[PDB]
Amino acid sequence: SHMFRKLAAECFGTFWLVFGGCGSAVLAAGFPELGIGFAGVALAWGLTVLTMAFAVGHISGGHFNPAVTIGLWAGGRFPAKEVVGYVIAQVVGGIVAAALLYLIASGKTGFDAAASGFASNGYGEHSPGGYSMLSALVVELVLSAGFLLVIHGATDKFAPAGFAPIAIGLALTLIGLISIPVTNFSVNPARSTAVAIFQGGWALEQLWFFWVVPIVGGIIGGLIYRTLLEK
Amino acid sequence: SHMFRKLAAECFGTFWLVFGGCGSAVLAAGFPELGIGFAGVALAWGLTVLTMAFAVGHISGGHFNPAVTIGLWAGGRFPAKEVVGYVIAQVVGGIVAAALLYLIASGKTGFDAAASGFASNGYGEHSPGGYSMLSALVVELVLSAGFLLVIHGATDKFAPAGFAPIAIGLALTLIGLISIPVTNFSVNPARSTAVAIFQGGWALEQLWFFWVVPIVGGIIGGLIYRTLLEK
Amino acid sequence: SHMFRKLAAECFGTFWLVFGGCGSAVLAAGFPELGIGFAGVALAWGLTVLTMAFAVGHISGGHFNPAVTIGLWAGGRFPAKEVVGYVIAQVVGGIVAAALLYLIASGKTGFDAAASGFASNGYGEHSPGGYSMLSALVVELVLSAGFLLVIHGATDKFAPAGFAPIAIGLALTLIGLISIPVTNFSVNPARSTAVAIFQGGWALEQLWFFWVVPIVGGIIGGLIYRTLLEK
Amino acid sequence: SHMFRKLAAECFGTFWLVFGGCGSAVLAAGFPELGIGFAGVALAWGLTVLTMAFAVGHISGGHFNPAVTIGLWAGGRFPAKEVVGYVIAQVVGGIVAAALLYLIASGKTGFDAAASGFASNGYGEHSPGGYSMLSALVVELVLSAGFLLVIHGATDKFAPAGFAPIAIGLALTLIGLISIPVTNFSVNPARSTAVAIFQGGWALEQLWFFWVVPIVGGIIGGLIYRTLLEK
Ligand SMILES: CCCCCCCCO[C@@H]1O[C@H](CO)[C@@H](O)[C@H](O)[C@H]1O
Ligand SMILES: CCCCCCCCO[C@@H]1O[C@H](CO)[C@@H](O)[C@H](O)[C@H]1O
Ligand SMILES: CCCCCCCCO[C@@H]1O[C@H](CO)[C@@H](O)[C@H](O)[C@H]1O
Ligand SMILES: CCCCCCCCO[C@@H]1O[C@H](CO)[C@@H](O)[C@H](O)[C@H]1O
Ligand SMILES: CCCCCCCCO[C@@H]1O[C@H](CO)[C@@H](O)[C@H](O)[C@H]1O
Ligand SMILES: CCCCCCCCO[C@@H]1O[C@H](CO)[C@@H](O)[C@H](O)[C@H]1O
Ligand SMILES: CCCCCCCCO[C@@H]1O[C@H](CO)[C@@H](O)[C@H](O)[C@H]1O
Ligand SMILES: CCCCCCCCO[C@@H]1O[C@H](CO)[C@@H](O)[C@H](O)[C@H]1O
Ligand SMILES: CCCCCCCCO[C@@H]1O[C@H](CO)[C@@H](O)[C@H](O)[C@H]1O
Ligand SMILES: CCCCCCCCO[C@@H]1O[C@H](CO)[C@@H](O)[C@H](O)[C@H]1O
Ligand SMILES: CCCCCCCCO[C@@H]1O[C@H](CO)[C@@H](O)[C@H](O)[C@H]1O
Ligand SMILES: CCCCCCCCO[C@@H]1O[C@H](CO)[C@@H](O)[C@H](O)[C@H]1O
Repeated sequence: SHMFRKLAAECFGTFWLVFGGCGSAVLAAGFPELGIGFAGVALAWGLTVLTMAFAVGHISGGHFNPAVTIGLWAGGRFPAKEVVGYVIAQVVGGIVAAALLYLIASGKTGFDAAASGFASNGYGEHSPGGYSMLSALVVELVLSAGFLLVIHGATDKFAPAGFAPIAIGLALTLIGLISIPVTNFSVNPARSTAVAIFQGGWALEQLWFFWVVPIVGGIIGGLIYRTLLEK
Repeated sequence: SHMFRKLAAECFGTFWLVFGGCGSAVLAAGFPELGIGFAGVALAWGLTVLTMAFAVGHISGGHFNPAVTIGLWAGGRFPAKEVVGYVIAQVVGGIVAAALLYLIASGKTGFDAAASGFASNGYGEHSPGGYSMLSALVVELVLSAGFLLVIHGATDKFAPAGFAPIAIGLALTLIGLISIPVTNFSVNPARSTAVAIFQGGWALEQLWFFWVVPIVGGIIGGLIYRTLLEK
Repeated sequence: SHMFRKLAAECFGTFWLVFGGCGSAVLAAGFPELGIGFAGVALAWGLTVLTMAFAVGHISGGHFNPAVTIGLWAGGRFPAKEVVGYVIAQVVGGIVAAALLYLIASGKTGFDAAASGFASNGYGEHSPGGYSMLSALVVELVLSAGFLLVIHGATDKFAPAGFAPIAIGLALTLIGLISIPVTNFSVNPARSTAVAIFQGGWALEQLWFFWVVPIVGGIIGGLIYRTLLEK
Repeated sequence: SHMFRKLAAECFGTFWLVFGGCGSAVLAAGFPELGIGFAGVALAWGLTVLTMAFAVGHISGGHFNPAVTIGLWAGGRFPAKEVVGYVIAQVVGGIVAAALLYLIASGKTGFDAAASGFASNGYGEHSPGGYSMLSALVVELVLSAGFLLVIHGATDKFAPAGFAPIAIGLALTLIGLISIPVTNFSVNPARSTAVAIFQGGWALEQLWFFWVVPIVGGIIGGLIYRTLLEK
């Protein structure tokens, strides 16, 4: 099974993630009177990964996330060499979603990706609820780590075969349930990028945080499972 | 196992889809103060398919959708010959639901299938939130394609056996979470028809869109898996 | 494995159903500002059965419902002789829940099981949203039938082993999503009884409907699978 | 597989439970206009356990709860000797979450763990909706018992392998759906402690209830399965 497809799967996967989990935020979360709120976005998030982990996890591993791929290298599950391909696939996928989405969102008067934020991840004054950078750090580091704690745990050799996608996608929804008000929900650098580019302002100015923190978090989780819990 | 049953399963299946996913919209989505909103409709949608994919997927394949059957032909999974039977079963099932439903909905004064829309799919002025035909196209084409990307992926030879219905039904709920405000949620020509007939106005005038777009989308997904990702 | 336990399982199971799915309605559905609405009740409903189907389905079959047991006899899955034991277990279980619940509900001033309805199932003037008896009939008959269509389908010899409880519990939540505004959600005579006794008024006066309709519905579903779809 | 890890798994597990299920309450449940309400907290709760039962249940058994560990001893599933280690791991894990959380929550002006309650469990005047201590007892005893009824049932020798985490985590969400308005939702002494320490007032004054009741409940469930239903 040639590597062009893994990339293709990681690519489509991450697009699907950014199309659904950001679409929901942008189009449905706030819709007058019948909108899906944070709950529904958190759910949507999980489901993109549930669904695509099932659809192509059996191909690429089903990461859809730079922090996952990296954090998976840290846990000794993924090879050094293949990491850079995934992270690019992942990022490029996300961008294409952010555009098609951006274009879609544009068909309804009122739309302003700048003003509105375009589901871009922020901290401090750009925390959906005004949380400090410190809160943002703790929440993203704790939740990134746990995410990969859950990924490694669920894909453990001894862990019941197949359920992994439920275990993970749901994790993400849980993470969403928790973290939307602090970071607008991230733990996925490809995702913060995809829409940061289109918000094109502060979202681009803080974007680094949402590479650095979740990646380190992903390493911290990978090492917490690999050393402490595994073997 | 004779073909009359596959049709019977596809028939009951699609009815169950249109009864639940449209019922929820019509009866519960907007109910004063405790109603289930778009979230709950999106969920209901997914669940009809989750439940009936489990209940009879083991018989017909469990399509419940003309775009699925067609898009499945495109991925080389379904036979040319059997496609027309499914699409009819699918459509006829849906209609019977739309009526029983229509009759049910009628037992509560106020009811006006014309005025209200009867959960019919629309774009532009009939987009639940006023989206352009272009937005409607992009959203339906992207989401139809992905749907079959997920169906083919989940039913892949190498993909863990049995989980498919969770993988798909949830996908649909996700699609619902995303697309209710743009198209009132479709990717299923049988479904747009079932209630278009009873709305009997603009819903019938735009119905074509919701055959053409999701079908092409289903082909595009079928070909994206079959050529790029499968083998 | 002696029969006293099947009854014990069906008994605890149905209690758990009536404790959770009616508790949610009575205590949480309407709670000021953060309450769980119909959505959350519908979910709770499904989950009682998901959870207890897993917990003891492997013992009794996991019916928790007179209409299920009967409708299962109709599909040729359950033995004639054992049906009466289940239905009693089922009913007695539910009552004990309705009381403990009733007692629990009583600890908060304001409480009036008469005034409020106590989650009792009704039609017409006692339809949560004023639906006609006809609408109530169609909705309960369609949804009872489908429920057992899904139960028989999911527990089919050829259907993937184990997933059944997800398939069913979710069905029920879906049914809840649909039918709360028409019947306050039933398809379970034991359940309508359990709280009808405590509402002690119109709920007792209409209770028959919620034996007759869902039972016939359960037969209609049992026969629809057994004759048409099975073999 | 050395015991330091079981403890480590139970430790991380319970932290993840208290981070997610209490985070959601504290940060998202009430968020203006798009917050996740009781529904979303109930969900979050379930999901922590779903996810971590999958991630490390295959290591420690995956209790994350003193009442579970104890109640599991009562059902003859867990060894006498190992119980005290789990309960400590469990408690220590939770505390670390409550702090990191507490610190996180602090980054948003307004925050007052005293005033607000900090998701601490209470009864009577500290019942989120003013329920009597009696209601609180019945609800916690019924729901603790059932929880372990479901745990023992789901992990039964004859019960389908692997699904257990869905069966349990969902149970908990169901319990949340039901019991948030009566106790602010507990059945987990480690959890009531974790945030009682930080609320540092009445939450510490009633904390005992949320050790005594759910533990006894867990025994009552363990014995109800072991004697009546198992064998
Ligand atoms: C190719 C994927 C990574 C792109 C990241 C965008 C670069 C971040 O840098 C940003 O560049 C913008 C100019 O384009 C400016 O508007 C921002 O102020 C600047 O900070
Ligand atoms: C594979 C391409 C993605 C790499 C990650 C890009 C991280 C962007 O980092 C951004 O750089 C801006 C330019 O100065 C700074 O102004 C911002 O503070 C920072 O958010
Ligand atoms: C994936 C991108 C990683 C970025 C390099 C890590 C170094 C962190 O450097 C950070 O860069 C910010 C923006 O340039 C500055 O404003 C911060 O003050 C600084 O801490
Ligand atoms: C048999 C299933 C397909 C039926 C599609 C309905 C035909 C669409 O065409 C419609 O016919 C109606 C008259 O019945 C008119 O009200 C509409 O304006 C017209 O566009
Ligand atoms: C198997 C039967 C279903 C076939 C698909 C029917 C597509 C209906 O197409 C409809 O036709 C109307 C009649 O002119 C047009 O006015 C509408 O623009 C169009 O929505
Ligand atoms: C399943 C039904 C497919 C319809 C045939 C595809 C041709 C698309 O033709 C469309 O038909 C519409 C309604 O008649 C016209 O109003 C549009 O302008 C036209 O683009
Ligand atoms: C034992 C389980 C079935 C009990 C059903 C209750 C009987 C229904 O009958 C009811 O009896 C009540 C007197 O108790 C009256 O209040 C009602 O008006 C009457 O209709
Ligand atoms: C195993 C015991 C449960 C049997 C089902 C009880 C059905 C109750 O039936 C009730 O009877 C009342 C008494 O006249 C009538 O007034 C009500 O119309 C009717 O709802
Ligand atoms: C499980 C209980 C089944 C009841 C017997 C079925 C006969 C239906 O009989 C019904 O009884 C009602 C109440 O007594 C009457 O008010 C109705 O008019 C009548 O149709
Ligand atoms: C080590 C884990 C268990 C700690 C439980 C806290 C002790 C409960 O006791 C509490 O102690 C506090 C002083 O610290 C006081 O504020 C409370 O009024 C008192 O009741
Ligand atoms: C392993 C450590 C956890 C043990 C459980 C601690 C139970 C705390 O119990 C608390 O004690 C307080 C001190 O008097 C009392 O005032 C409170 O009424 C009571 O809630
Ligand atoms: C895990 C902690 C268990 C506590 C010991 C069980 C004895 C119950 O004792 C209780 O203690 C309360 C607080 O001290 C008193 O206020 C109550 O009146 C008393 O019933």
